[PDB]
Amino acid sequence: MRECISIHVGQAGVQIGNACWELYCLEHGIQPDGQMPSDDSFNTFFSETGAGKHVPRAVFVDLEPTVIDEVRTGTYRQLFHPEQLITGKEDAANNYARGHYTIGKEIIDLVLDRIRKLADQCTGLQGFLVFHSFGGGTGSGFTSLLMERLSVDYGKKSKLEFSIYPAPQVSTAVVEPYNSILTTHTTLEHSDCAFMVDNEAIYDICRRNLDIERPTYTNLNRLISQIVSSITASLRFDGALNVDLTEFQTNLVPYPRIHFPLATYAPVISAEKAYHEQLSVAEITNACFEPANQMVKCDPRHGKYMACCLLYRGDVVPKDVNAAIATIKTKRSIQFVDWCPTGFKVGINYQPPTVVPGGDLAKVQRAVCMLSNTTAIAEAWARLDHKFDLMYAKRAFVHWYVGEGMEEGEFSEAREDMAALEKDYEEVGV
Amino acid sequence: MRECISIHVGQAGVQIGNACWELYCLEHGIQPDGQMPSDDSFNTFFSETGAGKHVPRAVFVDLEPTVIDEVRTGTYRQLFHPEQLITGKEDAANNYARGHYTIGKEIIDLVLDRIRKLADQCTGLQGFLVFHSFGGGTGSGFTSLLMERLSVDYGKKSKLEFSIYPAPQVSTAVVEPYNSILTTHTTLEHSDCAFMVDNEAIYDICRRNLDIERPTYTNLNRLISQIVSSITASLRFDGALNVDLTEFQTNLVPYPRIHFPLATYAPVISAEKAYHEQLSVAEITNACFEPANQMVKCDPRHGKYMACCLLYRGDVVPKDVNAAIATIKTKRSIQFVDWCPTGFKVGINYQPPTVVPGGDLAKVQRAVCMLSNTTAIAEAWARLDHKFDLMYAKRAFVHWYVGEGMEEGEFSEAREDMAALEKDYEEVGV
Amino acid sequence: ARYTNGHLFTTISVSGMTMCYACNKSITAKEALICPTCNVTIHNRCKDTLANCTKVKQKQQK
Amino acid sequence: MREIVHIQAGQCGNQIGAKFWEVISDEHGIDPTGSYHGDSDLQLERINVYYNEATGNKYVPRAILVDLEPGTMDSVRSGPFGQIFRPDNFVFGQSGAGNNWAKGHYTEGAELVDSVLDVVRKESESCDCLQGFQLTHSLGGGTGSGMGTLLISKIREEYPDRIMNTFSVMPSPKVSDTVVEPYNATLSVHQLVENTDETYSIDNEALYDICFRTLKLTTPTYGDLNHLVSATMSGVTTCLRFPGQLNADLRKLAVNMVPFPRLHFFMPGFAPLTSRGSQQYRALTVPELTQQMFDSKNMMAACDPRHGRYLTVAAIFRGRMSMKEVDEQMLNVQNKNSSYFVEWIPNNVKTAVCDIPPRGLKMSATFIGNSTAIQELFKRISEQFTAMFRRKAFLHWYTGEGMDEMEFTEAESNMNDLVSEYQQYQ
Amino acid sequence: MREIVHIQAGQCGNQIGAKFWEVISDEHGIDPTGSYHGDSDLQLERINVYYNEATGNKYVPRAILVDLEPGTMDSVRSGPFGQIFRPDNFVFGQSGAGNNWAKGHYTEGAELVDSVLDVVRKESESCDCLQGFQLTHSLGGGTGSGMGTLLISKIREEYPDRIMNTFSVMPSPKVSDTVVEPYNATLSVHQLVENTDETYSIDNEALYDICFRTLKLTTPTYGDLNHLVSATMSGVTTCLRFPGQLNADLRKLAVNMVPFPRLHFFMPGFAPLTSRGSQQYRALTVPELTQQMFDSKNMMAACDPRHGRYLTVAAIFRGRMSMKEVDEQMLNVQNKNSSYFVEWIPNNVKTAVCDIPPRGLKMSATFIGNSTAIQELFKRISEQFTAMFRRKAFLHWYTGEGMDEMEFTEAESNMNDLVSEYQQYQ
Ligand SMILES: CC(=O)O[C@H]1C(=O)[C@@]2(C)[C@H]([C@H](OC(=O)c3ccccc3)[C@]3(O)C[C@H](OC(=O)[C@H](O)[C@@H](NC(=O)c4ccccc4)c4ccccc4)C(C)=C1C3(C)C)[C@]1(OC(C)=O)CO[C@@H]1C[C@@H]2O
Ligand SMILES: CC(=O)O[C@H]1C(=O)[C@@]2(C)[C@H]([C@H](OC(=O)c3ccccc3)[C@]3(O)C[C@H](OC(=O)[C@H](O)[C@@H](NC(=O)c4ccccc4)c4ccccc4)C(C)=C1C3(C)C)[C@]1(OC(C)=O)CO[C@@H]1C[C@@H]2O
Ligand SMILES: Nc1nc2c(ncn2[C@@H]2O[C@H](COP(=O)(O)OP(=O)(O)OP(=O)(O)O)[C@@H](O)[C@H]2O)c(=O)[nH]1
Ligand SMILES: Nc1nc2c(ncn2[C@@H]2O[C@H](COP(=O)(O)OP(=O)(O)OP(=O)(O)O)[C@@H](O)[C@H]2O)c(=O)[nH]1
Ligand SMILES: Nc1nc2c(ncn2[C@@H]2O[C@H](COP(=O)(O)OP(=O)(O)O)[C@@H](O)[C@H]2O)c(=O)[nH]1
Ligand SMILES: Nc1nc2c(ncn2[C@@H]2O[C@H](COP(=O)(O)OP(=O)(O)O)[C@@H](O)[C@H]2O)c(=O)[nH]1
Ligand SMILES: [Mg+2]
Ligand SMILES: [Mg+2]
Ligand SMILES: [Zn+2]
Ligand SMILES: [Zn+2]
Repeated sequence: MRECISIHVGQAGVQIGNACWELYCLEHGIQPDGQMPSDDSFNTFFSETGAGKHVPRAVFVDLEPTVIDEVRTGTYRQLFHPEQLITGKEDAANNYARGHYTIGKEIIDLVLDRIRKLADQCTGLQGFLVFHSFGGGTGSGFTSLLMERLSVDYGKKSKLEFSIYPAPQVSTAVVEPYNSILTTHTTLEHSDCAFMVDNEAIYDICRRNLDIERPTYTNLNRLISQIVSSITASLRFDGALNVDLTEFQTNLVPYPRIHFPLATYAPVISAEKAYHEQLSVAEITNACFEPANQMVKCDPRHGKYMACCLLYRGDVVPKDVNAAIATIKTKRSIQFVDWCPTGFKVGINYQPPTVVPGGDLAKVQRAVCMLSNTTAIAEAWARLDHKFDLMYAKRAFVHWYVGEGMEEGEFSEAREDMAALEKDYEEVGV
Repeated sequence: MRECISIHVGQAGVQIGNACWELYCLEHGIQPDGQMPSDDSFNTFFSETGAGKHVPRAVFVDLEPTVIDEVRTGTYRQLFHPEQLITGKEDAANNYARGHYTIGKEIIDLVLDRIRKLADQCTGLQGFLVFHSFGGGTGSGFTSLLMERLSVDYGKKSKLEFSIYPAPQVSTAVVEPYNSILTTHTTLEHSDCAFMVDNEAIYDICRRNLDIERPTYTNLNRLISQIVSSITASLRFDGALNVDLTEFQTNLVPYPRIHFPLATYAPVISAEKAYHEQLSVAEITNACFEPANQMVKCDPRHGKYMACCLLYRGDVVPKDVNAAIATIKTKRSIQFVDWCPTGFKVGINYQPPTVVPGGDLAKVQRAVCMLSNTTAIAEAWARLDHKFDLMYAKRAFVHWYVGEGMEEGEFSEAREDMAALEKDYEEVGV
Repeated sequence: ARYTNGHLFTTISVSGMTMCYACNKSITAKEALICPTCNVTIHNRCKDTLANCTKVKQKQQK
Repeated sequence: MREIVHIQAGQCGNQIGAKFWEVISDEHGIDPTGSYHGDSDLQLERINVYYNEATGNKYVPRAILVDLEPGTMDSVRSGPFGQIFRPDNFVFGQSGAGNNWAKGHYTEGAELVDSVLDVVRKESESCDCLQGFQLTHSLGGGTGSGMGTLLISKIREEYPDRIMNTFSVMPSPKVSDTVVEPYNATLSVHQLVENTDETYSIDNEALYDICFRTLKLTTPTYGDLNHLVSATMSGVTTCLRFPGQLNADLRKLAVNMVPFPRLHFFMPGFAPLTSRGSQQYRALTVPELTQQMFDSKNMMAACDPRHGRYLTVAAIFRGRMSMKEVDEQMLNVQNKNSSYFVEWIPNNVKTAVCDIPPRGLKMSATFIGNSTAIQELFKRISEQFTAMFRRKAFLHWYTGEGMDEMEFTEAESNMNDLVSEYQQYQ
Repeated sequence: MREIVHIQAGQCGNQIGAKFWEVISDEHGIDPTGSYHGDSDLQLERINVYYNEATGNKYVPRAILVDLEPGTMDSVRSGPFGQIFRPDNFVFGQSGAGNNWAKGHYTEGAELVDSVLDVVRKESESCDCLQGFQLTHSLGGGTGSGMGTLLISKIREEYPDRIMNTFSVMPSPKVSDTVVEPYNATLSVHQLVENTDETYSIDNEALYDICFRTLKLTTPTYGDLNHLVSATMSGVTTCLRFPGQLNADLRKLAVNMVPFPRLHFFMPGFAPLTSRGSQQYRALTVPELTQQMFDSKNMMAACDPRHGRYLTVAAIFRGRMSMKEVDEQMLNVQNKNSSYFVEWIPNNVKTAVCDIPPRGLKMSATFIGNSTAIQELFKRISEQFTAMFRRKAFLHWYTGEGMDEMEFTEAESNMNDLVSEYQQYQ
């Protein structure tokens, strides 16, 4: 009951899932190899077999074998069902056309078959938790190809996404703008709420708060996993204000196309610093609204907040949430739109945050995860399309795309569509 | 309730704070690591965190890393919050322009954030305890930068400021007059009670009374800490006549700009001397008014007393106090202004003075701190501006200041401004 | 968003030997601003003192 | 799983291929006999990439050795690692090329190409998922410069979709060892621009510069130059043999590095490179590596890149390092040296990171750069050819094999087209 | 943290510096090999100031060695602490300066300067927060007097806001070892006055005087003089390497010592100094060490201060002492000798106190004095210059490298300007 299907695509998505299921196993007390020593709190994410084995409700897909070869050999080899770890033969090579039209074509029918088998075990399925990267070839093409089928086969079910988005200065590929610009049609038409995330923002956060000078990608994954765990905590546990996954979207999304909220978590803090301050509800609530703690490199002060969901977990009393939100409202720095006088959705859950034993993040009796639909993220797109415009003006790298079965006009039709999206976030800002 | 924020700037201020927080921790019985083995007496200076740990309400700032690095390695490493110990990259180099315009401008936005977070904890904040030196580059430029921000952010709150002031003969730097004359704007416009102190007077004190021929700076700091502890004793403890921090100014300050009282303490005495003499209330009350016991090298007989605040602490009774001030009036040496026939503000506190174990100050049942607005301090300014006039006549050292964003004319405007203050201290003397 | 003089300024993690584009001094902190069109870097304390974007970028093309 | 077919042609190609097999068999821990003796499982996890497994737990390299003279085959076969290669894969005639391109392309190699393809087909057929071809030759001389291009044309015809990867040692003026190198170079580049998908131009003068001014070897031999080339050879294919945080297939490299169809001639490099006596003093950390890569001295072509601008750069790091440092250094490099990158591409630097550094190194990194300065290398050869072709010097040896002057004119016309295209975006 | 880049130029500069490293490494507890072996943590707290950390906990001195002859490099490298330095920083040509300033500045050093700045740039880029430069050279001869000033001009151009700190052994009449010393000194100071922020004048005559009439050394070698200079070298930078009661950064010293932009030529000194057979009799108490400080016999330049007055003096004590005693004694010196201090500066004495004395001493102190009497040292050299230049003796050797008499005239004119400025206030 209240199940969720977690599909992981691309190297970024697969590694984020490797961190995320690691977090869940510690949360519900499941061993890494799938057994449970001694409630149905695990029923959302784990299906139970007669042998006492908890198999995750996950599907790992990548068109190259390397990362899923690692997960099939790592400590979590025994956790997953062997045939949901789906591998192709040819790497997508950072090309949307390959992932969508040519090489992702062959593997889609097996992926949807496994998704169907997972769905048939559900009694009360609720939605999808897709993890992918915008820049990646598989992380754009395969997610588009998969979502075009998912939106027609299971159309009513909500679809939640967790996306790593290209940064201002940090970049690991040259055609990231094209790949993202092509993923926009998926995220516009066949989505309901997608969470952007940026590597450089978490890098700066870890530099400033956690006091680590040079983190790896595992550190980023151990915060994105914390955020998604905070989202699903209301679904896996009891609480004062349990937030349903459709209630969640009904609060977050004002217009059919305006569904790209920011996400952030607090208190992001090291173990040494935590001993010298109190981390009251008011302090952590104020922490979420600083630009210092956003996970996308954009200033919230340059836009207007439209809708904020505060998911508190741990020893949080609703008195404190009320007093904190009033304090937030009296500030003239945090500006909301005129036509949403309500503003804040609040959920409170009684489960504290779990610390990964090898992790850096400290143990805290409270945590608050803040998700904000706001106009400032439009400036994050006004960046990236300007990166596209310089290249397509020269038809820079187009021959690789058109050579693999892609239509040329799809580029322009893509660039038009974001010009409509970036307009809308400004249009509602008046 | 009844809190105070203690900001320490410059090497002199930081070391005075190192003495002060050593004096407070023993006075309230707090261990150097912040714990309290076994009444909200400590609430004014310490914030109490749920682990049973007391963190001082202070902000340590120095633009060179050396002194605070000593503080971060000494015995009080565990006392302070690690993030409120702020350090820059480059030394101010004894230059007002470097502290104010060039280097401190980078760290001002951090120190103000620290002060803001400290204030948000405080429920009944009253004012500020700023410790700095006039001679120093940081102790002049950074205090000027910070006081201007505090006077607009927290304009209503009091601002008490503690100072080491250049002496007649003893001096460690060449451009001390420049830094002092530049700091005079800060003291005049954005301060309410600045307490002058100089090294030479306390040296002579240690020579005569404490019978130490050649003390270090620690001996001077262990007296400045005693003075400030005596001032706050009415705030941290019960008493017969508790003097509020604003009542204190209301009795000290007759005019908006005449706010520079001398400070002195009694009975300053060695452990060997005290056995041979009684130290009753009358004798310690007399001990405040001789020229020998002033902490600024000036003769009080040369200027008329304007207002006196006698803060007695320990085994003192109001009868003896009234008897002693009757004689102090009876004198023809303790002169006063014709227009203030009250003169003496009296505060009485039941807590005796605390002796630091390694100190060279004796144990005594009674102590009195006399803080006196008097015209004689004008002579001290008549000294230092004459040191300025000789150097500024030649433009002796100016090119360093102008090289770092400082307008040349600001020198004259400073010399002009002091010419108004020394006039005022004389104008009220008729 | 922000056009104090006429261009974007976004945070950048600064290292090694550097200079302000206006002060012509060295930046001590680990923070800095950067216009992707003008290709400059400043103290965070001289943002209003610069010229407009057109001036700086037409200057940069010497 | 992403197999690569390796081909040697010419003396230089055979020697560098022999040293390449040296280096990568050392990496995978394979004995001279062909028996596995390595330490870790990651060595054997992707051993199918460069080797075919055969009974007795032996591994035969998927290498094809072609030369029109038996001398080089006798040299490699009797070498330290000669015994590994399949004797069926040794295809050779008797009479040498005589540093003639036409002999290699039309008369002598045209007879042996039918045998060469019939072997290459077998190795392609034994493969599970062939990704591309990895050819070694030299544009000087006659065997490599002509025959390798003939074989390139045939393989491109038979496998139109696979990646084609070539590493070329090419002629420089001051270190010239043969009179007719300009002719062979201009005839070979005319094919390489059209068929090959990437081409890594290697210059002897620059590797000697590395040996003298960076390594401080007193008497560098050809073996050391082959070692240097084999280092980058092993570097580029590292991402499809070991795990990593950012895996970059050769096609992944091709998509990011090749903007337009014909601007695919790359300039490689390696780091760290220090003298034996000075390695004790250096800190190998990522900033020092990144400084060492973009230094104009470190690169393996005579082109000083400051006379042009980079279209794209690729840094393939190996070892254990944080991604934050790598991306920060790559950002600082392109923003501090913004004048030397084309500003119509917003981001010029591709980064890949693998978790297995070379044996003996805690970390290493291979540099690839597509720069307009390569035009200078492609200019000078054209300037040499014009000196000779104007007076038709030594065209008798080439026209005796059935070749024509119109072919030479068309080859130089294509040369000028390519150098003009590289100049256009600078 | 306030990192200092050190450079050596010429034979004398290289020697006194090779000594500096032996003495400052004595205060750091660094082995000859470069491995840490000290007693206290305070030695290692600020090791970064004068060294770079490298793997194996090996500390390499941030030092650049420059000379136009390999002989000095051979001696230093084969010297006691020769192996500590980085081999790459040994930048040197082949043909010597031939005690000619023009060869150093224009012909021979102009070629090598492109190499030396690139290594200096590497050291500056590896640094966390550079403060200034610490150059050792001699104003005599051709290597130091020319190349040190050329390098100072270049570095001042590239790093305008960083401190430039030079220590100069400069000629004297009775202890001259070269015939063309006045020309080199006049051409070098003409540069130093414009570019440098703090130049410490040292003279061999005064060093011999201290060796003979204070230390009572019978046969003082050049090593003893280098020891004496290196004492003050280590002394001045004490405050930014150890904790202290009054911390005085070199910028703090400069802001306090230099009234007007060009009057920065200082006179160093050291205390205590006693013969080995008479140290059992002295009491090292503050007044006693300060009694020797202001004695005219103890400073390192032939200028007896009694013919002039002090603009400013800086006393940097090291050890455990009381502040009141220090303040009393500096008040007494400038009050009882009030005729020897300029009255238009009300207070002339800067005092700094470090808590850590030199190894083997209970107390120590370094003296800096900006005195008008230094004009006599800049006067006499000019008086030598006017002796030769009026008949153009030895000028052909300088004009052979492209120099002109007009440059000599302006060098002498600037010298007269400097001596006039120093005299105007006395
Ligand atoms: C203690 C130490 O540092 O030893 C090093 C070494 O001293 C240096 C100088 C090595 C050394 O290389 C050379 O001397 C050399 C000479 C001419 C041409 C090329 C190299 C070394 O020989 C090279 C050798 O490199 C390897 O083992 C790599 O795995 C390399 N493989 C081989 O060199 C190899 C040798 C024989 C047989 C098979 C392989 C490799 C390079 C790229 C890709 C895969 C593998 C190493 C560790 C060293 C020595 C031994 C001194 C250097 O080589 C490499 C590639 O790292 C040259 O500059 C680097 C930096 C190193 O510090
Ligand atoms: C028992 C005793 O008194 O021993 C002393 C000593 O006898 C005297 C004479 C020493 C001694 O110095 C000399 O003999 C000397 C000779 C020529 C030139 C310079 C010095 C001593 O050698 C010098 C040595 O000094 C040091 O160790 C300082 O740390 C010094 N470092 C070095 O001299 C040194 C030597 C070799 C290798 C590395 C460093 C230093 C000075 C300034 C700044 C930093 C460090 C000391 C304590 C002594 C002896 C050993 C006899 C004196 O030196 C100093 C700087 O203390 C010379 O006059 C002083 C006063 C001392 O009393
Ligand atoms: N936070 C985080 N980001 C990752 C990770 N791995 C990859 N990425 C990001 O993903 C982006 C690049 O996308 P890709 O790695 O190419 O994803 P892909 O689907 O495998 O693309 P193809 O290999 O072409 O199929 C970059 O912005 C990377 O930073 C990770 O482990 N953690
Ligand atoms: N009583 C006492 N006075 C001190 C102490 N330290 C410094 N001073 C006095 O402070 C004056 C000099 O001020 P500075 O020490 O330069 O203050 P600063 O802000 O650190 O100077 P900068 O480093 O240039 O920023 C002198 O009159 C010293 O006597 C101390 O520990 N105790
Ligand atoms: N680095 C390296 N260069 C070589 C080697 N052998 C030859 N060369 C160089 O590369 C060029 C190749 O010419 P070559 O192969 O002999 O002519 P071909 O047999 O007709 O192809 C020569 O001119 C040499 O300059 C080698 O073993 N290593
Ligand atoms: N203190 C000291 N002085 C030296 C030393 N060697 C030479 N001198 C003196 O300093 C001067 C430097 O001249 P020199 O270095 O030979 O000329 P250059 O090599 O062209 O710079 C000599 O004339 C000597 O008087 C030394 O080792 N220590
Ligand atoms: Mg991938
Ligand atoms: Mg200071
Ligand atoms: Zn600036
Ligand atoms: Zn701009």
